[PDB]
Amino acid sequence: ATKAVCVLKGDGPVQGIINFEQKESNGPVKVWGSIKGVTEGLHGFHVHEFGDNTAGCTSAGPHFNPLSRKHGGPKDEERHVGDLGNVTADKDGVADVSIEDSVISLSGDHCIIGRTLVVHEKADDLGKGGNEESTKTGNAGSRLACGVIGIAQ
Amino acid sequence: ATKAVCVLKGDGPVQGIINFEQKESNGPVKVWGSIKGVTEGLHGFHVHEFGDNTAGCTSAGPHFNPLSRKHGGPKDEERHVGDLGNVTADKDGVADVSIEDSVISLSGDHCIIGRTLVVHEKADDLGKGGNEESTKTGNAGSRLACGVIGIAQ
Ligand code: MET
Ligand code: MET
Ligand SMILES: [Cu+2]
Ligand SMILES: [Zn+2]
Ligand SMILES: [Zn+2]
Ligand SMILES: [Zn+2]
Repeated sequence: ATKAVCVLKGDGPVQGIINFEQKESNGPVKVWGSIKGVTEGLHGFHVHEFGDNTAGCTSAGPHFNPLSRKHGGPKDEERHVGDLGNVTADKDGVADVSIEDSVISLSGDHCIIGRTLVVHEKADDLGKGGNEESTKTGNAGSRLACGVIGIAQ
Repeated sequence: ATKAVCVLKGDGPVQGIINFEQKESNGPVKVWGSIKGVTEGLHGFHVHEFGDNTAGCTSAGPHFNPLSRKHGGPKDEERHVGDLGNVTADKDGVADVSIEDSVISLSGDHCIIGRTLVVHEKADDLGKGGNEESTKTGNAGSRLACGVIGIAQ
């Protein structure tokens, strides 16, 4: 069993804690936790390529895309490795996150450790938005909060 | 040509940016950057095991010690992989960091990506302090600032 963790921080405050667990290196990653301080509704949720927060979340770069694919949703074959969909916030501005993903990993070439988890301003259209930007970013807008994914006990 | 980065922050005024570069698999890692808001003098400087900031720097756990050694200085055979010695701050409270180390790596089983870099309250005695804690923590005291080490562009 392999474990990772990420503390999300952004202005608001937007605060999040997200845990990752992978029982076996050829198996799925469960992702769970909570994010508070965001508006009710959908917020895009992705792994970005670099664990660089030197000048904020912008420093993380584009979606983690080791296989050079187009943007999609997590259930799509055509997706970036970092494409984890949306999290959904309630009227209290709390998003409870419960995901299982078979494409991210905590070891090997799809490893997300040392990269940045980002929660976005707007909904991710899952690449179904019918513009060029949909197939790159999902039209999810600015970066509300982020943190580097680290190895956990 | 492998690169990593770490943004150091804490509860108080301590802030830092530290860059890592490793030209060759199993070659030396160059570590450089700056830390401000610390007191004049020595501050212990180590990679801790976990990239976990859930409840701040304490969540990072002990020094990164995959080979089960005693605490030492970076120029010692007997050291933790995470043992990078001290940084030294001037009367300005600024520490300029310029380190080269052959024991840490940015790939493989000595890899520090996804782990935490910590700058301490006090000086690290490099395990020459002659008490038991010297051979464990170097007597460097509390954690003033820390960050998860991320993959950089
Ligand atoms: C079977 S437990 C629910 C799994 C959920 N996908 C998670 O984040 O862990
Ligand atoms: C030859 S350059 C000086 C090495 C120094 N240790 C560094 O971090 O780059
Ligand atoms: Cu994103
Ligand atoms: Zn994407
Ligand atoms: Zn320490
Ligand atoms: Zn040590």
